[PDB]
Amino acid sequence: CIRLKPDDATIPLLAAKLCMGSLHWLEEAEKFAKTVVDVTSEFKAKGYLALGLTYSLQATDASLRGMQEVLQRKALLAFQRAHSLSPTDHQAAFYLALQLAISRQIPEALGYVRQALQLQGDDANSLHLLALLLSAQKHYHDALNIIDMALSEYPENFILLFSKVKLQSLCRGPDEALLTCKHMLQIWKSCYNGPLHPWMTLAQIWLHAAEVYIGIGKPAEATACTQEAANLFPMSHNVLYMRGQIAELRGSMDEARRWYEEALAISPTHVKSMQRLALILHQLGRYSLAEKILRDAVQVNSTAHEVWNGLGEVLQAQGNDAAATECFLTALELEASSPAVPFTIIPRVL
Amino acid sequence: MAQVQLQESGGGRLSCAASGTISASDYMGWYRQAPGKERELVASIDGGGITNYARFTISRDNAKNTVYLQMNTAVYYCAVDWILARYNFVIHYYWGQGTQVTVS
Amino acid sequence: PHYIWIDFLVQRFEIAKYCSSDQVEIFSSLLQRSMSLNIGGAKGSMNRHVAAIGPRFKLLTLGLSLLHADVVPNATIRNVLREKIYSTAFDYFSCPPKFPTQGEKRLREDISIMIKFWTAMFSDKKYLTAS
Amino acid sequence: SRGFYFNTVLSLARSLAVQRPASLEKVQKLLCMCPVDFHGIFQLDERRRDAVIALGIFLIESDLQHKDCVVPYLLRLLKGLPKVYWVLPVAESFSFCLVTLLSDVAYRDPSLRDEILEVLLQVLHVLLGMCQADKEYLCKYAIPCLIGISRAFGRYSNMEESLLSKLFPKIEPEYYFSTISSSFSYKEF
Repeated sequence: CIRLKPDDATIPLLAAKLCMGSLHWLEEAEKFAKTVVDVTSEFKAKGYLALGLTYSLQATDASLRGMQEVLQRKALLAFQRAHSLSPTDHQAAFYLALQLAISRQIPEALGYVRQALQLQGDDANSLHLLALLLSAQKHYHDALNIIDMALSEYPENFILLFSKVKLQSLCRGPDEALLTCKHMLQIWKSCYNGPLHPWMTLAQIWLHAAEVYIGIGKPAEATACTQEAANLFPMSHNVLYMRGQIAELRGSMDEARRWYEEALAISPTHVKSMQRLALILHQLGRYSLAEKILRDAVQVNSTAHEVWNGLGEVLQAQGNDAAATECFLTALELEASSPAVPFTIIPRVL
Repeated sequence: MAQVQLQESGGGRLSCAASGTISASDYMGWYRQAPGKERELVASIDGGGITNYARFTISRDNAKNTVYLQMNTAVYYCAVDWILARYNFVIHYYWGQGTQVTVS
Repeated sequence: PHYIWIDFLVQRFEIAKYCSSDQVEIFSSLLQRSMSLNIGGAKGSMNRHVAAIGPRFKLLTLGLSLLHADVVPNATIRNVLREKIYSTAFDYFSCPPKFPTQGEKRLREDISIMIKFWTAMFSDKKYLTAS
Repeated sequence: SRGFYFNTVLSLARSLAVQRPASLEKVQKLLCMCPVDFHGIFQLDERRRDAVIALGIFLIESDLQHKDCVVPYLLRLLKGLPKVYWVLPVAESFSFCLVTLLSDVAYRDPSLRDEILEVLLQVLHVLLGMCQADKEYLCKYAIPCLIGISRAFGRYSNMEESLLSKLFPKIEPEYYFSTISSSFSYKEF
């Protein structure tokens, strides 16, 4: 149809939306967005927004350092251009704030999301982003109240429940987390009686229960919960990681290494497993593989303070005291802007 | 980096001063707490000039980011609050320690 | 040069099979990060031209030899490695057949490598203990 | 189980203290981490107390380098103590730690004894005016502070490592924070 009559912009916009959807293609979306922007004023703003979203999605699935920053800058430029071309749409401001929050620039993103809330304050995603951003500023009660109000408005969501569980575990105690988890299980049972989504939700519920149990020092209950959860998916990386963690807590430091290796053999991009493996290997005595693992981790991602702290600690025993000091400083300055959960959990869909 | 601290004086022309920069959109309010009584919002003001009372005259200086109150027994509190109240919400972003005032 | 680098790697692996125990992990990671199970249209991480069959099957033979050396203690690494090996072996036959373009030389050793790889493949009856 | 922020700041202070001489910009950053005075009124939290404790232990290890910049701020800390507002109590433990640090640094360098003692007198005399003299605050905070500062008057240790260094190891100390009036145990100042 585009070939037949190159006059309208709705057709390429729909094509780009379909390309960006569950089919998970990126180049065609880029081509459609460029075609739209090549040709009133609303349509070009929508094309700029789509191009920025495509750039952000491409940046998320990168593999090295520089192009990540390049694509982030391109997405920020596209978002600010779209906002300039049209200042009367809350979606553009919300997406601009979400993109800006990735670069850890907190006050500017907070101002932009405040303006977006000013335009419209009934968006569940806006409230969730506000609570997540307040979490990074170390104000737990305010975020808890925000999540409570969001739950009151939408008493059947799922992501907000997970955020509430995590915040309660970090702030109030384990009993509230247990009550929330059992309420979530009751809600899931009531809502249902094909798609893999219910199974993954149940698995996540069981994993969160195992984690809240492992935080108090009762390995038997956590082991039982994770064994029950593993009946559905016996080859997931999460269950292997949890088994490695419970073995680590048990006191036997041989099977934990095997579990971590098995988990890493499935998902090479996992971060926590490799950090735990490096920490275990450090006290063993070997200082040759740990540095390589930490360098690979810092190459894959450069937004975690734990890996920087571990690298500094392991390098302290090597001799380069200045490098260890600067790594410690980097880890400390990075920890000041660490949210409770990653910002990427919020979906980015046109 | 710069932490925002609030200094209140005049208890015994009340003054409340902050060493940092506060946007005019944020609300600044006076609260009262007396022994045996609950927290009560007494006065509020924005950067636009509209003031809400439940007697006193208030002035805001943006150049120095200060508030003065002229009057004619409790702890008074100066707070920096956000409204965001399509449905009557309120949050206390900054809460001070207050100062005791006794009236015979 | 990729035809000589693999030979150097094979020599080093043969040297270090007995003495060391950490270089095996390096070789395993190197082999694992160079292959992918995406047999399809145009995504296999390796070229599919006829003039590039030597190094491909030489690397496959090296991987099979590493698997047969009985060094990895775990019973799950071998499964994934074998699955990737089979995938990258099947990926080559997804293109229309054609004919080689190189001269008379540089062709005999390709046939020798293919015969050796076939012989190694035929002697892979070590199953029934993958648990 | 101190936590992460406390543990990482202690590790950073330990790593920086062994580096002699220490670059002055890092010391300025550390002072920026520590709280500052505003109109003679102070507010404190967990992070600020952890930062000041880390600064103190680093100063103990640092061989008293850059004393003249950091120590007068400690004088200001101790003299402004009675009017500090807050969010076994935690006040007396912090006062105990600060007075122990003061005794250690006074033993390290005799040249600062008199003035230190002098300001001691000053704050000590101020305490008298509080006892014989607003009421809820006094009973809630000041008396525990008096107990804490009296609990560690001038006791020191003529040994290679400081008493506060023994208090915070590099992994008994918990026994001091659970008792009532416990304390520890040639120069003859």
